[PDB]
This record gives sequence, structure tokens and C-alpha cells, in this order.
Amino acid sequence: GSLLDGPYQPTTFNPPTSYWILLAPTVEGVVIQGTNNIDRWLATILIEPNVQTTNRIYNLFGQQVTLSVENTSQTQWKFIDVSKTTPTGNYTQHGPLFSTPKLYAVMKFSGRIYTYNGTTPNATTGYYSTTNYDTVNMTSFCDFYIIPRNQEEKCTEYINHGL
Ligand SMILES: CO[C@]1(C(=O)O)C[C@H](O)[C@@H](NC(=O)CO)[C@H]([C@H](O)[C@H](O)CO)O1
Ligand code: NA
Repeated sequence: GSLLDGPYQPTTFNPPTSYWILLAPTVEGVVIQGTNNIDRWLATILIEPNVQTTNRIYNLFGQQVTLSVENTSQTQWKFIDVSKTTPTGNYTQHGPLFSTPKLYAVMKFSGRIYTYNGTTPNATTGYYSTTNYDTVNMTSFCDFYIIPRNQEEKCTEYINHGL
């Protein structure tokens, strides 16, 4: 794919703005985490199908965090954005994406971190307003690709329909 740079291996990096980071995880757990080290700690976790409400432990920024999660779906995996605004506070859950292809994407743009949400094949975007957004450093725990924003409809197509 001429619009799909990669695959790249799990790494810690400061993504450039206006680029979608297309994530291709395999198992349940932490997909990606990122922070500005001031007032936003954001991660995305992945939940396999058929998970009744339960406490699960996730390794987030080097510590054990217990979260109450669920995936009702039988056919779709669930991405959940988790976010805290202070180093010592609680994570809250936002912008879930129920996904058949098992693909996710994040982007730093216009004061925000954008992710996908909703239900494939009709997924939309949401965002998290982030102080000094372009400073956000990210660790991907899975293989990933890069797509420019000017080709967002293509990133959206990948999110909805897979590679
Ligand atoms: C308070 O405003 C916002 C934000 O502009 O950040 C609005 C945004 O739509 C929302 N996104 C979503 O819920 C999902 O995409 C986001 C979020 O709830 C918080 O940032 C989490 O701390 O809050
Ligand atoms: Na999301």
C-alpha cells in the first residue's frame, strides 16, 4: 500500500502531527499509551469478544492499574480509551470502538489527540483536548503503520474494512 507506511515494531516515539498511527494488535491488553507529562495520560486498551463486566489489571505507564471493563459483543473486539488528568488520579473510560478488523488509529492534531470510535463499518472520530499536544510521547505495544491525514478517508476505510 502506497498510503500505508510500515509495519513498524512496538516502540516509544513522538509521532508527527497530522499523521494517523494505524495500530494492529493481536491479543487483549494495552495497545498504546501516551502523555504530555503535565495533565493528560491517555492509553487505549483492547478487550476480546464475550467479556462480562470484570476487573482487569493493565500495565499503564509502568504500573498496575485495575479497570472495570466489558465486551458484550460476540463478533467484535473492543478498543477503549482511558484517560487521567493528574499523575495521582483515576482513569476514566471514553470513546469505545467496537471493531471487526481489529484495527485502531490515533493522531495528534489541532490541540487534540484523535482516535476512532463507534462500530465498524460505521466508525467515526473523537478527540481528547490536550495541553501542548505536539509534545505527546507515545509507546505502541503492537505493530503499527503511518498514514497522512490528507488520506483520512483511507484510514477510515482501513478502520471499517481492514487491510
Ligand atoms: C471535555 O471535553 C472533551 C475534550 O475536548 O477533550 C470533549 C471530547 O469530545 C471528549 N471525547 C470523548 O469523550 C471521546 O472521543 C473528551 C473526553 O471526554 C475527555 O478529554 C477525557 O478526559 O472531552
Ligand atoms: Na476511541
